[PDB]
Amino acid sequence: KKEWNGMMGELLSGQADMIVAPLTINNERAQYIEFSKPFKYQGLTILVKK
Amino acid sequence: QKCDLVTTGELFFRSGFGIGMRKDSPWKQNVSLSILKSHENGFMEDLDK
Amino acid sequence: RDEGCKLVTIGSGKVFASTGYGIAIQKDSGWKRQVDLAILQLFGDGEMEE
Amino acid sequence: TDEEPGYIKKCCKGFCIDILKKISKSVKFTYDLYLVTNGKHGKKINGTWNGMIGEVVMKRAYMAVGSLTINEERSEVVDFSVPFIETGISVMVSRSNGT
Ligand SMILES: *[C@@H]1O[C@H](CO)[C@@H](O[C@@H]2O[C@H](CO)[C@@H](O[C@H]3O[C@H](CO)[C@@H](O)[C@H](O)[C@@H]3O)[C@H](O)[C@H]2NC(C)=O)[C@H](O)[C@H]1NC(C)=O
Ligand SMILES: *[C@@H]1O[C@H](CO)[C@@H](O)[C@H](O)[C@H]1NC(C)=O
Repeated sequence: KKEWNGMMGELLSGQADMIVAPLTINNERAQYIEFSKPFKYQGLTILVKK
Repeated sequence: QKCDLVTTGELFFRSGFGIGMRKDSPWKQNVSLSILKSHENGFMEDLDK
Repeated sequence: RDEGCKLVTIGSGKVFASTGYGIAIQKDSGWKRQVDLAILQLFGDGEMEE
Repeated sequence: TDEEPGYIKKCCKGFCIDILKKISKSVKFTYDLYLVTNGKHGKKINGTWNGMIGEVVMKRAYMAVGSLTINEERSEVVDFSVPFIETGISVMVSRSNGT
């Protein structure tokens, strides 16, 4: 069974109404949710100790 | 903040955040309109500052 | 594409009044969902970056 | 205007055309692609739109491609998908030699 957890796991169950959090827009999530227009653009990067 | 940890790497997976919410609920268009309005008038800039 | 690349951008993308370039669709057509998922898929697969 | 509105078959090459080709392959839909005589992305001329927005609003063209921003004025009459590249107002500087 393709089950979900986390913010989306509790949202598709209807427990919540709106996820306000740094949630990343992508295809897999958008199947079972909808996303507002992006409010902060970003990329993926690395940290290393200086 | 810490200044002893440094970021690196070119920005791959250039994407954006977004408040996710159920398909059938009606705030979606109004939410997007308000977010765009906040982007236009610099309120998001005040939040970033 | 400067003839000598003697100039520079800012913050590598830390932008004021951030916005995006997108596609324009008719008012609430049935295509909007499909193109949204298609664009998110091409983002996920990684063709865009190249 | 009585004779044929010039159908000059040119060839198109660019980023947005590639986006269009990829989405067409993924969705399997063909396209009569054409260019508008306005030459603008579209602004409200006395309550009337032009270019991309003018053609989409009047539905002479189903969708509009190119470097089109997403703003609240445009979203009044059309709808935008998730933006694919990030733009906005930005700063351009000249390089400075070392010290
Ligand atoms: C999203 O925002 C819309 C803002 O335009 C809003 O539409 C507006 O809704 C109000 C009230 O729902 C309407 O005001 C009406 O108020 C009384 C009783 O409701 C009526 O008797 C009046 O005649 C008046 O019409 C606005 O007219 C209406 N404006 C527009 C342009 O639609 C939506 O309700 C909002 N929707 C959500 C889900 O937030
Ligand atoms: C800065 O350095 C480059 C290095 O070739 C040099 O050509 C240029 O003349 C320098 N700038 C000035 C103002 O001399």
